Amino acid sequence: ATCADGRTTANAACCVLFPILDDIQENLFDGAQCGEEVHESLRLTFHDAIGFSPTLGGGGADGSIITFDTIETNFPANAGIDEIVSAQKPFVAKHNISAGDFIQFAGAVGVSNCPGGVRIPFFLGRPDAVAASPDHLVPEPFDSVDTILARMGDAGFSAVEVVWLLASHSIAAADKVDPSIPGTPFDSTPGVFDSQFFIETQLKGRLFPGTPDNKGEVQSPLQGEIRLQSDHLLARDPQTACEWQSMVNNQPKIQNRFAGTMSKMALLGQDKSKLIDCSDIIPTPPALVGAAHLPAGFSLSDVEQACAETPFPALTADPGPVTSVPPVP
Ligand code: HEM
Ligand SMILES: [Ca+2]
Ligand SMILES: [Ca+2]
Repeated sequence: ATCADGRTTANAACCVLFPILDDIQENLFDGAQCGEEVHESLRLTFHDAIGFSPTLGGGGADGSIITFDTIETNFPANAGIDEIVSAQKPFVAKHNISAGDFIQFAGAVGVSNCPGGVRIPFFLGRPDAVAASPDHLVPEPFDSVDTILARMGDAGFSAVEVVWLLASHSIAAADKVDPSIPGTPFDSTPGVFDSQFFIETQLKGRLFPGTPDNKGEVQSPLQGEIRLQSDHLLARDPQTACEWQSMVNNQPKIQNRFAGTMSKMALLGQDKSKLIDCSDIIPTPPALVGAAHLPAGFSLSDVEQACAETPFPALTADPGPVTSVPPVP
């Protein structure tokens, strides 16, 4: 099919997405960058979608976190997402797609801006939300590992799928976990979609990067990096440790599994056979930059081995003294 300006796509319904693509790239993502708006939009995809349970209810990836923002942004687990919900709302208002489609589309376009990123399949046609999500369906970083896995399982994800979706923490920071240091990232390369998250969470903790008594946070290996309690434990739990370790220096697997599992997340509450394939709209991401490494001054003896079947791979360290990671602007 050929769209209004001559750009093409397999399914013509998808032509609606070209001016939306252009508008969010310029006016949401600061000129197609992998920065804070892309990171918040990616988080939003999960907080919208995971509000789904075959028994507890919720419409899943239905745009409810925007349509019913006054309800959902008041759930404690949604702290900090009000900003991106406010930023996206006028795009939904202006443009010609459901809030469900818009959230997942913005997250996919966002990921494609990040060096190392992957094109996440995108389907169009989600109906409008019927009702606010129930509260208590979004995992919290202070939840037990088995609780997080059971919650994700109830929505349809295996434990290894949860590991793959957490590749998102490779381009991610926290503003509310420790509000003394907002914008502190979960890995040393929040602008690069890469394996450093899976490496750096496996290091022995050393220090709190800000204050010491924040719920859902544990010690970080690096100044200027924050570590969630949930990620710390998922990196070490028998259900997930070996899969977590398997991501290290495995860019193609991180890309392939993130894409396929985000597509599945993006379809929670929906039926792929009742939607239109618009995957060809998503831009080609930039090449990965950098290579898998231990942080400066670390060695393999600083890794806490938790995978019972295979040892953690040796990785070179960056040269020099240890360093601080700058916050996400
Ligand atoms: C599996 C359980 C998960 C837990 C416990 C968890 C927890 C968190 C927390 C506590 C934050 C910091 C929010 C803040 O204080 O600003 C965060 C940020 C983020 N999360 Fe996760 N998350 C989970 C899964 C996911 C998934 C499946 C995605 C997939 C899209 C995701 C994407 C993100 C992103 C991109 C950010 C960065 C937000 C920003 O930079 O401001 N998370 N997550
Ligand atoms: Ca929802
Ligand atoms: Ca990264």
